[PDB]
Amino acid sequence: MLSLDYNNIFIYELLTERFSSENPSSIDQVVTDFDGVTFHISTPEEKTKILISLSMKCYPELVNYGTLDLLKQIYGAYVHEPEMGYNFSILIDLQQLPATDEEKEQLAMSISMLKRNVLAAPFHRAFTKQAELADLARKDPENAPMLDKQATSQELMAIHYRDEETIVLWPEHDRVTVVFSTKFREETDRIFGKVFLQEFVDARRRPAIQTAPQVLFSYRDPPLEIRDIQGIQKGDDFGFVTFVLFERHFTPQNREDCISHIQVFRNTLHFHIKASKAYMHQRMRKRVADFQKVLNRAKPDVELERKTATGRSFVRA
Amino acid sequence: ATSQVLHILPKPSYEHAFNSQRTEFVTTTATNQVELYEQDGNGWKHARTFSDHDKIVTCVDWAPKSNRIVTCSQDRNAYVYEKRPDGTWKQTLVLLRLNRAATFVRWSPNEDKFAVGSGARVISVCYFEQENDWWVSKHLKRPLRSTILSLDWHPNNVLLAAGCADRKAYVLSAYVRDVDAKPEASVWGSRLPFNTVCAEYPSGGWVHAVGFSPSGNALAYAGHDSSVTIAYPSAPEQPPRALITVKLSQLPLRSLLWANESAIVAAGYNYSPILLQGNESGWAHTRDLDAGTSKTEGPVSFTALRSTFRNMDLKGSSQSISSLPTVHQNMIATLRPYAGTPGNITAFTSSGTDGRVVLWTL
Repeated sequence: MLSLDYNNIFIYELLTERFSSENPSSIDQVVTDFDGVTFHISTPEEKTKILISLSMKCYPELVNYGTLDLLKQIYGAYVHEPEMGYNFSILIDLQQLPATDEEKEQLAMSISMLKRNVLAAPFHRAFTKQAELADLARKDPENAPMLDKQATSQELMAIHYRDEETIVLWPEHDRVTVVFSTKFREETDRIFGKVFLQEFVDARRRPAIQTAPQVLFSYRDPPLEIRDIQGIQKGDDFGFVTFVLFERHFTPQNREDCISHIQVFRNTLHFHIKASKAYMHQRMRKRVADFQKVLNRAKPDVELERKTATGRSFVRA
Repeated sequence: ATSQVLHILPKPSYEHAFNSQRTEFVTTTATNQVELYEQDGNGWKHARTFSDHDKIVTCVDWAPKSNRIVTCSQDRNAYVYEKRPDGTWKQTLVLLRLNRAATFVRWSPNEDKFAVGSGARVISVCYFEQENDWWVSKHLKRPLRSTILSLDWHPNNVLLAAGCADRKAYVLSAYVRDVDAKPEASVWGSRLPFNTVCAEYPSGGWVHAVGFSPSGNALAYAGHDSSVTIAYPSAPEQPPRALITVKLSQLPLRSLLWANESAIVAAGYNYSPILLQGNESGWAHTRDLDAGTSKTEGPVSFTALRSTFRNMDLKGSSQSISSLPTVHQNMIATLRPYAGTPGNITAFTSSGTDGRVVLWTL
């Protein structure tokens, strides 16, 4: 696979099986996801009632960012009071699901896609702010730079979802710039990530893919706007990949795909580093075989009599 | 010179030995078996094998006078073989009482006794007691220090040149009462009791082989530093008159044979024998008897075509494999006389890890 999936496959399959089934069964399984997020599935009250919980270390910051309302108008009346040890909880009963199959399938997909659904609140807020500044600047072109600066100052938003990762996003009259504070431990991971990040920068440059958002990466130094932001170390070992999303990159027909893509970026990079390790393994063995071919000299020709198959010559003559 | 390849053994042979009439010869192989071969018109054919031993057979030697074969192997036991009147051979174990693997055996020129080299710090000398029909071994352990790599008798039947692996050449008196009479006074010495230190000489490596001159008044030994030293004794407890050392530019030598009273032929890991001409004044390499750097429209058979595809598939070249110039393909084992009166040798055989038994015609 080349592109990482955008939701939890186990939740999707479980929901599909339990919706299409006729005899439900009690289940209690806790499932982990990428980036430390953990999901818990249980049926404590009724065999036909399923409760799903979300765990995330940065969730209170999401609440500060205004994610409760987004979750509410995303998931309707399904909202349920959170369970112990978890952040967001949902309770679903199979007796009230829509009869039509496509509604059930889309509900299962939406529930399985809870990760980005809860993580996309800052992106939606940034898009709304970008629209506001766009219309305000269209009201008077001469009033752009000062409102742009005040938006870079006040609306500068940030989040820490991993302890070596950070998203810094802020809107403007025409763009929503985002900064990733990438850093890889596990030395060999950082070793391969250096090459991966270098090649990832070049990509955009090539005229072949100029339609993509502009990338900006420079290790050992952060951009001008985030040196004063708390949490950003003074370039200890952290890279900083910056994507500039213009108006065309979040057109009303392409917002969700862009959000999911920009969210999954880092996990894609990690998984593909591992895939590159496997690629080495296979090539390296594949032509150490050629070295063995080179060695197979220095063996005088000899003759084996039959050695027919799964046995020893199967005959005395 | 000129050489003819007698046979192509399927496996490496560290030793060989021909009978007195030069009719059939015995040879060793990698495993515990000992092989016999007899002439088949213009070639040689298999005769019989000996599986008496248990571990790798090290050395085999043929007595020409009595037509007997002795075999010392890694299993620390020695077997003596004598042909029965009907034609078969009778095995006979010899209790060497060794503690490690034997390495090299030789018959005395009178064939009454045979000495056995060993890695157990010692050398075993065995004779036959007709009154008991027994073989008894005596240990030579006074001056010896390391593994025995070679043996060499003396025409007086009493002195025994031992090539040890401690970078020192050894000469000992193997005289024993009830078997050999008193020997004449020799330049090596006169008073020769059993196990006496006749002489000791140094070297630049392991003494692969030793050898007395046909006149019996000299020793020639070769270390692992590709140097052959010719010793000329003067008197007991007296330094030799001249210790001539010739240093070569090839691989280390293995075995030494005396072509005549003033010529030595020796071969080693150089895949070729050499010749030394000289006298008491000095010696020098004379000639490379193996021709030196010789570097020696038609349907294709099925076997050749199949070989070409097999080489192409397993390989990336599909070209001639070795085309090595020298007659031998691996290290040579030893050189032994073939014919001629003592001091007059024109033919001598040789064996190697490639299994070739190449006769050399001077």
